Amino acid sequence: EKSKAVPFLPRPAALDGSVVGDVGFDPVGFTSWLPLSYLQEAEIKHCRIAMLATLGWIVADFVHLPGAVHEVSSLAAHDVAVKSGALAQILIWTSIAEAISVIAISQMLEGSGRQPGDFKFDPLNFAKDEKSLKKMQLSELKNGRLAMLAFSGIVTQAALTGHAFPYM
Amino acid sequence: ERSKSLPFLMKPKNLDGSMAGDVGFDPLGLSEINDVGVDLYWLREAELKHCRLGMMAAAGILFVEILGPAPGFPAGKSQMDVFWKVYAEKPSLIGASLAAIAILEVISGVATTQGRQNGDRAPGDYNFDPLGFGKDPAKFKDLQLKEVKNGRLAMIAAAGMILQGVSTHQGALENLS
Ligand code: CLA
Ligand SMILES: C/C(C=C=C1C(C)(C)C[C@H](O)C[C@@]1(C)O)=C/C=C/C(C)=C/C=C/C=C(C)/C=C/C=C(/C=C/[C@@]12O[C@]1(C)C[C@@H](O)CC2(C)C)CO
Ligand SMILES: CC(/C=C/C=C(C)/C=C/[C@@]12O[C@]1(C)C[C@@H](O)CC2(C)C)=C\C=C\C=C(C)\C=C\C=C(C)\C=C\[C@@]12O[C@]1(C)C[C@@H](O)CC2(C)C
Repeated sequence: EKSKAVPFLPRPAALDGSVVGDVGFDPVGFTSWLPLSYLQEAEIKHCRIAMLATLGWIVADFVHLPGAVHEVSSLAAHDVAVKSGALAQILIWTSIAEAISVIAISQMLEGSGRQPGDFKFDPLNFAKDEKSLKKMQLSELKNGRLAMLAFSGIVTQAALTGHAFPYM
Repeated sequence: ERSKSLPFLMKPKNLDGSMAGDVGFDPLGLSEINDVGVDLYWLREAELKHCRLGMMAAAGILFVEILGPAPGFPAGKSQMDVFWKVYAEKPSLIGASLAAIAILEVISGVATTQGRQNGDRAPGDYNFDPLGFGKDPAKFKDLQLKEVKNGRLAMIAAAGMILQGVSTHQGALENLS
């Protein structure tokens, strides 16, 4: 009762405390008719994709790969990269990763034990015990949400005003 | 048995004494509506939202007309017509404000319906007391009465300002003198 985020709204009844980044924020009750693991996986995937996208947009408006095709702004880079076939390679490998993801999310939903977003990818450690893993999961979630909102703002401002890296 | 405000009318059944500003002024018996998701809880929440919105709007009109606009913002003293001048030059501000108000209003409606269902939240309550001006009781009732009276007065005032600006196309205090 009385979820932490919205103090005047009831607790979403599906997010008690046992999830990283769980401040009880679900006013429209998306968790009431969708699996929690599915939504967590979708959120983490969005976080990672948008973090990579924000970093790439900002960097590519500064540094360009050698070649005349890579001499466009990130706003206009989509139509150039799709014509050159640059985005085709990313599409192919992302589709391979996403088919393996289809298998992984199916197994997670039907038992297994794989945590949402846990691909066990960890060449370095950066997370030795449970406490470090929880703290870094919270950091990843917060940074990913911030980067999703940041990429949203960057794209909207760049489309509104065709400016360089300062999209004001 | 008779309403305090209207002695020629019987006391409205649903308005005993609880809500701040209750004087029994329900001649049409609207407090007894229990249909289309509308009841005393919904009516009180709507009244409080109207009170707060009217207070904010009246304060904004008076502030802008007396102390002038903020730097970088248009002038004209007609608040119903300066809106189109702001939108003509800063449409993004208006759009962002509208989107924020839309999200907050969706949250407000969800909260109203939930609090009506599992009764734990008083109508118009959003737990918004950052400065702790209404922590203790015996002052909360007085603050509720003050808010309700000021909000009704500002509702009437803001409706008047809207109509005056739409019709006369002049400022509020311009109409005053
Ligand atoms: C969402 C991810 C994403 C997407 C869709 C793109 C898309 C694009 N980038 Mg880009 N970029 C990204 C992230 C991304 N970038 C990141 C994170 C960086 C920082 C290193 C850059 C740095 C960058 C530069 C410097 C340039 C581009 C350019 C371009 C355009 C054409 C060439 C190209 O594909 O990039 C080539 C990308 C690189 C050389 C660096 C990519 C490094 C990756 C993203 C990090 C490692 C992630 C890993 C491989 C994930 C594995 C995927 C899995 C399925 C196997 C194209 C529109 C070029 C352009 O035309 O600019 C307008 C260009 O000059 N990008
Ligand atoms: C279904 C729903 C929402 C909901 C729900 C949920 C989501 C299901 C959740 C719950 O469970 C139930 C329920 C029902 O709550 C309904 C949504 C509400 C609506 C339909 C929104 C309406 C808002 C309209 C407003 C507030 C417009 C005001 C216009 C003004 C104009 C201003 C002007 O300046 C302009 C522009 C020109 C100037 O010249 C002069 C004037 C004219 C003054 C003043 O502001
Ligand atoms: C800034 C913003 C969001 C900021 C979010 C932040 C900081 C989030 C922080 C967190 O996530 C972290 C970091 C960690 C989480 O655990 C906790 C929180 C705290 C939640 C959203 C802006 C959101 C801004 C929005 C939605 C603006 C919308 C504007 C619109 C629609 C206007 C459109 C128009 O103006 C045009 C474009 C042209 C005109 O011609 C037509 C019209 C329509 C007038």
